[PDB]
Amino acid sequence: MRPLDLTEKRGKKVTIYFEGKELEAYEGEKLPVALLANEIYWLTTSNEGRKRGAFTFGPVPMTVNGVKGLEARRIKVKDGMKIERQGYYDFHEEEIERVVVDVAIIGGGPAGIGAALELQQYLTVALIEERGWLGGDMWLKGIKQEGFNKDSRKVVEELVGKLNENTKIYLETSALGVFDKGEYFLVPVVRGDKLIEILAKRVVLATGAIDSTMLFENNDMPGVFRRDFALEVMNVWEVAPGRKVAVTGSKADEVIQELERWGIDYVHIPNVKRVEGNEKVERVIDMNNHEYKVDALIFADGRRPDINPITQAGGKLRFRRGYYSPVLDEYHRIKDGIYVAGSAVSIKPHYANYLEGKLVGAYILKEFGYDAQPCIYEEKLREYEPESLSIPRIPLDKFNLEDVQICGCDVSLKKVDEVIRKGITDLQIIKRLTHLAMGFCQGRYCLFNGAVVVSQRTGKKLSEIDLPVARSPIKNVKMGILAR
Amino acid sequence: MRPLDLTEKRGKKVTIYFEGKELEAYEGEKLPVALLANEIYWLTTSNEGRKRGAFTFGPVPMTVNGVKGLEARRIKVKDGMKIERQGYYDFHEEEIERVVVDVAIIGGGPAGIGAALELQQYLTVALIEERGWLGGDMWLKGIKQEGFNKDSRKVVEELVGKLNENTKIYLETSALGVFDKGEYFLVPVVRGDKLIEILAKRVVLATGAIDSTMLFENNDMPGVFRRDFALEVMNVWEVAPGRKVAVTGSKADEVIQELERWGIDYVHIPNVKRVEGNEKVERVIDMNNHEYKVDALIFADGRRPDINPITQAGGKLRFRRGYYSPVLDEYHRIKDGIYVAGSAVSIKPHYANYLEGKLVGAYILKEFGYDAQPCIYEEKLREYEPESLSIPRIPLDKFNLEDVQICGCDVSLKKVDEVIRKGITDLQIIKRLTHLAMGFCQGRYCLFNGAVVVSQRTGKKLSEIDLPVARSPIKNVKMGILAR
Amino acid sequence: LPEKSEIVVIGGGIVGVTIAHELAKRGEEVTVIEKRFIGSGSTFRCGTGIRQQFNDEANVRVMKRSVELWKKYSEEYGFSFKQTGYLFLLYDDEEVKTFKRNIEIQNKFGVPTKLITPEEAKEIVPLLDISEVIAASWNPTDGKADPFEATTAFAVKAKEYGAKLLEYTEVKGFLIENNEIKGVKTNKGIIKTGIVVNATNAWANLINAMAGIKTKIPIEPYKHQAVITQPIKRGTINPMVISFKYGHAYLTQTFHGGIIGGIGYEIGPTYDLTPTYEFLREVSYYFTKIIPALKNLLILRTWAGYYAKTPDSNPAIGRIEELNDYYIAAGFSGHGFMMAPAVGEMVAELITKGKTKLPVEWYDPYRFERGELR
Amino acid sequence: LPEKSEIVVIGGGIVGVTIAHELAKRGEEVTVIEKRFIGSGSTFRCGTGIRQQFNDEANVRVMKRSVELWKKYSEEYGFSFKQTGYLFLLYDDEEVKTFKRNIEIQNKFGVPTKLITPEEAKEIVPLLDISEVIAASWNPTDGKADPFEATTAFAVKAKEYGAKLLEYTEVKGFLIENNEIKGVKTNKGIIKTGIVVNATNAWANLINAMAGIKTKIPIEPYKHQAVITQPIKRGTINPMVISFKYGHAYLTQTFHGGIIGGIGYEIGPTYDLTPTYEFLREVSYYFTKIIPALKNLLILRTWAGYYAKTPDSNPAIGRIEELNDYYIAAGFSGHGFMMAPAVGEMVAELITKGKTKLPVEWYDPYRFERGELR
Ligand SMILES: Cc1cc2nc3c(=O)[nH]c(=O)nc-3n(C[C@H](O)[C@H](O)[C@H](O)COP(=O)(O)OP(=O)(O)OC[C@H]3O[C@@H](n4cnc5c(N)ncnc54)[C@H](O)[C@@H]3O)c2cc1C
Ligand SMILES: Cc1cc2nc3c(=O)[nH]c(=O)nc-3n(C[C@H](O)[C@H](O)[C@H](O)COP(=O)(O)OP(=O)(O)OC[C@H]3O[C@@H](n4cnc5c(N)ncnc54)[C@H](O)[C@@H]3O)c2cc1C
Ligand SMILES: Cc1cc2nc3c(=O)[nH]c(=O)nc-3n(C[C@H](O)[C@H](O)C(O)COP(=O)(O)O)c2cc1C
Ligand SMILES: Cc1cc2nc3c(=O)[nH]c(=O)nc-3n(C[C@H](O)[C@H](O)C(O)COP(=O)(O)O)c2cc1C
Ligand SMILES: Nc1ncnc2c1ncn2[C@@H]1O[C@H](COP(=O)(O)OP(=O)(O)OP(=O)(O)O)[C@@H](O)[C@H]1O
Ligand SMILES: Nc1ncnc2c1ncn2[C@@H]1O[C@H](COP(=O)(O)OP(=O)(O)OP(=O)(O)O)[C@@H](O)[C@H]1O
Ligand SMILES: [Cl-]
Ligand SMILES: [Cl-]
Ligand SMILES: [Fe+3]
Ligand SMILES: [Fe+3]
Repeated sequence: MRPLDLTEKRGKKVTIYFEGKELEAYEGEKLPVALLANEIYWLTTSNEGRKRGAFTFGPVPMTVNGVKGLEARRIKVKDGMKIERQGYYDFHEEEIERVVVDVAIIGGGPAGIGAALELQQYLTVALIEERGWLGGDMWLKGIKQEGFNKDSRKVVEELVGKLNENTKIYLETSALGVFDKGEYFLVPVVRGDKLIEILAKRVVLATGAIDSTMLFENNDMPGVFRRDFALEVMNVWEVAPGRKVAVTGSKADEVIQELERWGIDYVHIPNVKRVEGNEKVERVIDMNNHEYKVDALIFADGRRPDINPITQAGGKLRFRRGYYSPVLDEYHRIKDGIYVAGSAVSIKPHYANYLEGKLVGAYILKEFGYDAQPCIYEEKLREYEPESLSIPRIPLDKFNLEDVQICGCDVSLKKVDEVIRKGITDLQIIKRLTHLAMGFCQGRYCLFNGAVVVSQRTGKKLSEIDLPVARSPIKNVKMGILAR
Repeated sequence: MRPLDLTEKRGKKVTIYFEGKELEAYEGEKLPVALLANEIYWLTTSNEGRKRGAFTFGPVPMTVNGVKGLEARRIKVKDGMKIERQGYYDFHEEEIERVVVDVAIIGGGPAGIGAALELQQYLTVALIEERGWLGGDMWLKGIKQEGFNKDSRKVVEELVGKLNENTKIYLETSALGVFDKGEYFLVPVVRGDKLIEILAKRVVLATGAIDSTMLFENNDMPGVFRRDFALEVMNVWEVAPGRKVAVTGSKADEVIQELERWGIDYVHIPNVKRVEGNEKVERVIDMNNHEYKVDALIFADGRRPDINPITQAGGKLRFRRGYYSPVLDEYHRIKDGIYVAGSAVSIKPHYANYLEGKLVGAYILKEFGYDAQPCIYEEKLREYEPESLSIPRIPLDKFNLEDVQICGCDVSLKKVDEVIRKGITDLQIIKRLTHLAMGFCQGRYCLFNGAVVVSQRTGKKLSEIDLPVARSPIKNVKMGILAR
Repeated sequence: LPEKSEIVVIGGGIVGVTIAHELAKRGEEVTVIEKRFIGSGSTFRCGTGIRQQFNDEANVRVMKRSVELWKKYSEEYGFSFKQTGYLFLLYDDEEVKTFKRNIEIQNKFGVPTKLITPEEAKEIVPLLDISEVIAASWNPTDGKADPFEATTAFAVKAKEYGAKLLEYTEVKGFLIENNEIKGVKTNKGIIKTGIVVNATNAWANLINAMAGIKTKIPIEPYKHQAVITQPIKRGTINPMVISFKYGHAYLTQTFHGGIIGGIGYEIGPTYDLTPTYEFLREVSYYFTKIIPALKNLLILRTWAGYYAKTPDSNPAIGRIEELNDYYIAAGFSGHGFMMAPAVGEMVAELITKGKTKLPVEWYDPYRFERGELR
Repeated sequence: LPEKSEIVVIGGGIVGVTIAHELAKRGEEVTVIEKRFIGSGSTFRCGTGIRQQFNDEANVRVMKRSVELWKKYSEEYGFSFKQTGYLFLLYDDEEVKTFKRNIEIQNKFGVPTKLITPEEAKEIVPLLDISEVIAASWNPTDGKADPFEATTAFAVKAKEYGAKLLEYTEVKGFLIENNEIKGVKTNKGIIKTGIVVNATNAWANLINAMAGIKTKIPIEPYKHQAVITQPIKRGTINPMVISFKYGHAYLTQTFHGGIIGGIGYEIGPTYDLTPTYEFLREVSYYFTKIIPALKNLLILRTWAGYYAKTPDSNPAIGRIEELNDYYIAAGFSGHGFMMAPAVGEMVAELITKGKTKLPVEWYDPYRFERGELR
């Protein structure tokens, strides 16, 4: 057992080296998780000298066997592996498959599975998921779940269990976007390092929501965990974020329930001002200047639909219930032939998103001439009012602005605030002046916040501040993979 | 200047006596406010021995010149006045007007005024308000307001300014409910001690929202101020809640902005566990057991539509956006001939509620054959998404339950929790077993909380826990006033 | 949900549960079927009973007995029944003569009511305006109890003694073979039984209809109303005070401190609840005539409930002969709460022995078609 | 919003503002009218300029001059213009002969370009794959600058010098009296003026249409595209590297560290932006042929913008004679950012003196109807 193991691992034991030090890991574990288990948090430094971990926004470039600039999260641990830290900008110096399919479902959470289950009654589908497992956010929980009155992870197993050979599953697979060729849609997809082109008649974006990022002082430092990452390490791998854990944000109960299940000690800090520490977090300070000693901070401030795949697919947005949503016709369509389902549509219980996927799959099944009954899913859905999110009042005056990070790359809240103060309110321009939303997330974890700041400094309402649209490759792909 | 005066009062000086002590007050001031100015908070004791003030839920019975059981809030201060404390249940032992009118508007906030302004173009209306001033909640603010880009209280003056002789205003007037006689509606009304019967063809409920009550330990003790009361004493009268003030709840900024305007020092406690003190508050303790020394606590946790007048008028309810609302047809009607407008309908900016009142007045104007254009108000309204409210997770396990008060009368959270624990989930029964919602508020400040507790202990969703309806006199009336 | 039961009582109000209660402690197996919760319905909207001052032998004997059972079960199950008396205020020789006559019959059968003096009436209830009261009818062994408290108590004991009490369970029909009852059809399946008791007073007709009873048993729901004031010092108004002259007003103080009451004001055969402005005005006028201090008291709420009225204001309690093992105990016309313990006893004995100690035949189900009103 | 202005420049991109800038520092009164924000449009989507390696006298002289103005204004206003060179990679004798010939003409007019060696090309840009490059055209005084940074800079100076820059202000029509311009009609009122300059390149036709210009000045918007990679060590790729053989690829590193670039891949006359999968594939193929290390680099985003193309890839810059005081500076066909400082100078002189130092007549608006393509 390593110090942060929640279980004794029974996988094949393996040995790796971090900065020369000999560490034990298990086969199949991903680099940052093996290092966490061994109490190692600080994995890289940004170009302007900011220490960083793997469990919040931003990329983790690491030298993995003399090969510079590999992404830590993507790398499985391997016996004899030589791992080292490096600069942010340090790079290394040194057979297309075509598959035709009826629908192409992007995203493998409850919505995606839902759609696939409905669809494979008669059609051939691609279920595309970049994640390596086929649950959704649901596979991150293991707490009993409403709707299917049954344990979160047990439901996923049941559902995956029910998939046909009519469903081609694509794990560890990144969709690069959707391209309408009139007669079909092209969804180019990357798995391992092969490019696969999926030509489909229909598409469904079952694309999910992403966790909102909280603005407080060293919010990027090692040992801060965004909700999803904390749940992943605890529930998927079985590793604690730390020995004693601070928890914050408006959905902190979801996290606390997991902590309690695993018996991980914690404090609940409703309003975080700052985190401090040399390599990692060791104190958090609240808005009343109270300090708490802890090894990690976990924040959970609500999920918001990931709008990138929507807007690259050519969909339009609406602001409602504290977040941006897809504008849909009466059939959950973004545009003719592209359906949207799940937490991509709105925030609501897993079961609801599951139904919406079935709903969306049923419409296309009806399109195809099969006798489906989308409305039974429709009427089940209405039983679930979509959730709201409070819009954050960022106490700008009360923060030391250069310490609070807005995006992954450079980009402090101060830089953004500065340009707004000089009159610029158009996010298009803000994007260019500061590098907000130009980093390796494409604004996923910062655009909305940038908007909130403009809105706050301006008085201009959020339902009027329109968002820069997502462009060509919605996910990072390198570049060799795309020739010839 | 008395110690808690925010201004030097230039009204006619007067002198009163509290428990024998000689105090200075000004003419027109209401009893509890004069006593606050003179740093006196504890005004009564409940039947089970709980000390109480005037600025949260519950009645304030006081002996006012040897006459026992008069209500403090209703009594204007008068020269030579002899005021004393008394038991809760201590009582004293010792020409109907008929007015016919086209509409009868109940409630004199922006919605009511809005309706009246629209209506008096051609119709005769009664504007009924129990409050003594004709603003709404708006008259409690004096901060610049969106919509009419202009100071809150300046807008009210402008609007009242514009009222015809076609509008009979009834200040300090309590409507007892609405009674459909088919050919007209009867709205019996009490002013001073005369009963007035208003017979109207149409009615509009412009009835308002009420501030939610927060559940924490001594939430009823003297020196706790509900949002509306704190704003009233500060902005209407010009008296501070205390020299140094704790502020809590999710709408705490509204309050902080007023505090800052008046230069009243304060602390912001996001999560209150307890308040303590002998006669008054002197410390608040948070969920992490931090103490703060203060003279008062102000809580502002959101307003919710007052549903009483709605359900006594025979309207039905819907749960949405964290609160119960009236079910309306496509014309803002609860029932044929009864319109609903303002924060009675939903939570939204003052200006929106103003428009809704105009909207509602326009429909009835159209009903009457006049050429009105309700839709221009309609389309203006859509520019305003109605606000949500978070549903409170009451940390029941973390509270000492017998100290946290749910309703005005007896009724601790413990009493309610007990009966729920013994299997009872029907609020009808809870109402009867504990005396929840049987006190002199009729559940206004506790029914919803009672529901939240059931829901929390049960798992049963709030959109399924139906609410005991409001009955005969929606406001307290005594009893002599109703003979012959 | 049981599937067979020796006896099925329909309705779980004071009457229904009180009957089950007797049957169960007598060793019999009973299940009550209530469509909402135990004690919803009139029992939930009820005043505070309980009186022996009636005007005919049967009712006086039944209530004398009933009060004995209130004393017994009150302390035996710990549910609280204060014997604070009932006080009928009288204002003229007309009334005095009539009550002199009522008291006389009360006395014969062991209900020791006294005709009393205005000043005596004012000792009890000091706040009574005595100026036009010329005598009062007083009995110190009448009292008041909380109908909900008392029903729930009898309920948990009935269960303890082995009764099944079924709550969100509505009767919809009957399986009737020949003239044998075979089953009671519900919204949750059928229960096999040969003996059923209809205790649904306001709804009695509905149950009678489902049973195919062809005997005219006229029981109509009428809207009666009540008021509650703000709480007041304990023991300010102890007995139930009645004033026939001032609009059949009744008022007393609750255990909470309330002062509860209503008046005669009846609204024609309806199932409608929902209070009325006219009642609000009238009750205020009547109460403040009878005790003037009430003028300074806040009214908090008003509500409504059913009287299940018969043409002679007496219930129908008996065996219906043409359906095999059908009984009725319904139509208590405003005073069925106070009777309940005794009717429980009577119905049990009917089921159980075929006859009763008390004069149950006064409440003959057949009296109405026979033309014999009491 | 002014109501009279001596000169009105339509369009506030690099060209529009750069023209205003010259006019204003020359003492003239200018207001620019931009329908969105200063520097939106192609300037906002633009690569990083700036080149003197053209194939004819006029363009070479204009760009030589232009580069002098880039040096001057760059340091004088503090906006940053790195002279890292332009590098044309050559692969065959065909190309070598042609460039030998281009360089020759470049040299005559004071642009000291050298034909260079593969290994020399690889010293500059160490990551260049040199295996099939046989020579390269190199000029060390070509460079790159941020079009947005540079436009905003010229913008604030133009204002400082007294120019009015109107932002959310669209031109919709013209008040034309005889053949006199009298006013420019907008979405926010009319502005009186006698002299207008059309600098809206992709939109030039629209403005020409509103003006009633009957001369054929064919300028079509075409969709060109660009890619940006993840940031990389500073100074990894310094000059703009061009490869005609590999799909008219151009790539260089941004000041942020990006490596930006595009290819020839043109999409027929359209106003559509929105990138395409086919461009994504092609750029990846071409870039990785030219510098192989790019294979390991993440692509972050792709975008599109307009080339405002003419039939001979040269702008139309001149006075239109039949409308009184109408000028055009539009149709820069992909290299209008680099030209801007010089065209500013030229247009100013036209307005101001009636003729220009530089050979502005090469860009004759009338050449197309006359049949004279360059
Ligand atoms: C305002 C008011 C004041 C009163 N004050 C007094 C008083 O002071 N003293 C006094 O003695 N009496 C009083 N009464 C009358 C007293 O409430 C009734 O006499 C008494 O409640 C009758 O009890 P019950 O069980 O017969 O009727 P209920 O309490 O109505 O019980 C009948 C039950 O049968 C159920 N039911 C109906 N249909 C079905 C079905 N199909 N299936 C299953 N269940 C069904 C109903 O749900 C109901 O709960 C008062 C009544 C009112 C309205
Ligand atoms: C991908 C790409 C890369 C490029 N790379 C380079 C490069 O490396 N070097 C180089 O020199 N050039 C490059 N270019 C071309 C360069 O962007 C253009 O030549 C240059 O921006 C032209 O500037 P402009 O001011 O004439 O046009 P614009 O920048 O488009 O300005 C015209 C303005 O007129 C405005 N307008 C239009 N209609 C109206 C109206 N009715 N009223 C008011 N305003 C109106 C528009 O809003 C617009 O802002 C590149 C272009 C693209 C697309
Ligand atoms: C010089 C230049 C540099 C750019 N750098 C980046 C970058 O570093 N990251 C990024 O995501 N986009 C970058 N872009 C693309 C911008 O997002 C660009 O303005 C754009 O995408 C146009 O907006 P649209 O895609 O919404 O139409 C750059 C564009 C230019 C012209
Ligand atoms: C014995 C008794 C006491 C009551 N006491 C009170 C009371 O103190 N306060 C109150 O508001 N209502 C009181 N009520 C009225 C209840 O709210 C009653 O159950 C009722 O209003 C019926 O429900 P409804 O009005 O929703 O139909 C009392 C009712 C009864 C029968
Ligand atoms: N471009 C993409 N390529 C492949 N997978 C993607 C892409 N974008 C998003 N996804 C995946 O889509 C999945 C979204 O599932 P998620 O569980 O978040 O939402 P859901 O299925 O609507 O239901 P719920 O949100 O309730 O779990 C995630 O697993 C995410 O990795
Ligand atoms: N029964 C009643 N009799 C007389 N007045 C009443 C009665 N019930 C509510 N009111 C009054 O109605 C008014 C409601 O106005 P309020 O300002 O709360 O809402 P609004 O006019 O919809 O707009 P806003 O909520 O934005 O101010 C209050 O002044 C309240 O005192
Ligand atoms: Cl009855
Ligand atoms: Cl161009
Ligand atoms: Fe980013
Ligand atoms: Fe209450």
